[PDB]
Amino acid sequence: SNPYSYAMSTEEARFLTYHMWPLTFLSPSELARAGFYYIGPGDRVACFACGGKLSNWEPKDDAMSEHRRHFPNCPFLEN
Ligand SMILES: [Zn+2]
Repeated sequence: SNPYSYAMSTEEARFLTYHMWPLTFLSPSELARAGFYYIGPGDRVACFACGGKLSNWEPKDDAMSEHRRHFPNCPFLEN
């Protein structure tokens, strides 16, 4: 059995959840590559593997860096 979101297991599936994404400085592509799909409202995203949620993204933020900073034990980051 699978403890992760099978639905959001592919980069492609995560990418396809973004519609009218409000930030010009952080792309749906970058977020999907870092394991994040759109949950909202606003700029809130969730990891398919650890279930970590992040919002209030800053221009300086790197999605993979923030994933590791906030959710260091995430199994997606390790494999
Ligand atoms: Zn994660």
